[PDB]
Amino acid sequence: TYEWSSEEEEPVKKAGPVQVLIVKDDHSFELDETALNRILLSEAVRDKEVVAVSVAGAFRKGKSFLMDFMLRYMYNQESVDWVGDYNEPLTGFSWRETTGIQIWSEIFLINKPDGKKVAVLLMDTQGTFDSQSTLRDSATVFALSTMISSIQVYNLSQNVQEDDLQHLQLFTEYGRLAMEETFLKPFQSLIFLVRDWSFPYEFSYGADGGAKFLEKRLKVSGNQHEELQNVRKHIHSCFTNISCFLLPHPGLKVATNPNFDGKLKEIDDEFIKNLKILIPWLLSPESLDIKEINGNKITCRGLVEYFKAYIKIYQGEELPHPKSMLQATAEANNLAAVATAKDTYNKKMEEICGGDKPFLAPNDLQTKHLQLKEESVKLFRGVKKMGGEEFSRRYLQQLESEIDELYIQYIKHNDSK
Ligand SMILES: Nc1nc2c(ncn2[C@@H]2O[C@H](COP(=O)(O)OP(=O)(O)O)[C@@H](O)[C@H]2O)c(=O)[nH]1
Ligand SMILES: [Mg+2]
Repeated sequence: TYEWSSEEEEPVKKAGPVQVLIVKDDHSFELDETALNRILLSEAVRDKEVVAVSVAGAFRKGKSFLMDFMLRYMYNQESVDWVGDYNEPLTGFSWRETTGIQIWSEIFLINKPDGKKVAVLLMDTQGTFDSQSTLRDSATVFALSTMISSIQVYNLSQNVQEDDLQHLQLFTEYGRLAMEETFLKPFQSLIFLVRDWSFPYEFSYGADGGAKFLEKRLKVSGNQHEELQNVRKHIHSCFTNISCFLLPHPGLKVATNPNFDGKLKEIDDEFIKNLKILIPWLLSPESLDIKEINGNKITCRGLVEYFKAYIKIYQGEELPHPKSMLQATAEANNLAAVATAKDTYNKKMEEICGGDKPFLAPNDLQTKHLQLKEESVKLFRGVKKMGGEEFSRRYLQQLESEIDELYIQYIKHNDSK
């Protein structure tokens, strides 16, 4: 979908959400690999370390409203009035579904304070999120988004309830297994966003009140027991960062109205004030947490391998075993190393004999190929990979065989000139 600009005196492609995880009507789960590759394997982002921002929680609790303002920020980080004009209707940016995961088609490229340009990915994860519902659709889409995310924004209404915390059991024992095998915490940031907070006199709006409130909800106490003692004891060994932000109610007009579409000044003022703090608190350059596993920052190319590894175990009749989750993580970590190594081979061959570049003598083509293949083998060998050397051996063999396939296609192409 293109659209006219005249700001650029030109047509421009229209960014929008893209369905990547799909819960079908028979309750089967499909990953749209094609759609995912189109977004994450493009030349501008493929090699960039990725920040995967997920917003997840129950239907109809303001996830798409909040992501509208996330888009406002990401598109106007330079301006200090990124939020828009108050006597203006909320123009410009809109997300809006069924159970699944959508991603914003445009990957944002941001400079971290130290100067590294990273890629920011935005995800919206929806389901019923009712723990008494007897079907696993919402749990699996929530587990998957969390496994993919480096910032998971858990969007809740009014409180953190025991049943909200029970969903974190999906990653409890995995996080310990992962912990014990990599000697590092498996996840980066978890954020409890409490909407419609009504008790600012007890815990103030925003991050500081949020911290104290969460600390008191997360107390272990034998009145919970029932493995919510457990989840509370283990959540910190899963996540590098855990925090909580309390947000006022937006006012009647916003609540009672699907797509309220009015002047920003009609929204409740305290809510707008805290929303303007929330978004940069989540998404500013210093705040962006790069996806990371086994001490390796993950790229847009690499992240695709985590998508593919996880869908394998989240499909089927039931949720996966915790050891299967860890197996899937180790498999993606090795395949990400394969993709990186294969990529640098591919780019360097492309420079030597792709395009209209002149014919190459076959012996010289071969000698250049062997040198580049061996460089990528050493590159792959040097990556700190999960699973141990026997586990990784089969992935080295896959890299060698995929590089060979590339070389054959270059021979074929070089034979046409
Ligand atoms: N009570 C309440 N309603 C909200 C909030 N933010 C947005 N809404 C409204 O709730 C309705 C559904 O919101 P939506 O973003 O589509 O929810 P989603 O299904 O989680 O994405 C819309 O009319 C919004 O205007 C909030 O913080 N609190
Ligand atoms: Mg939504």
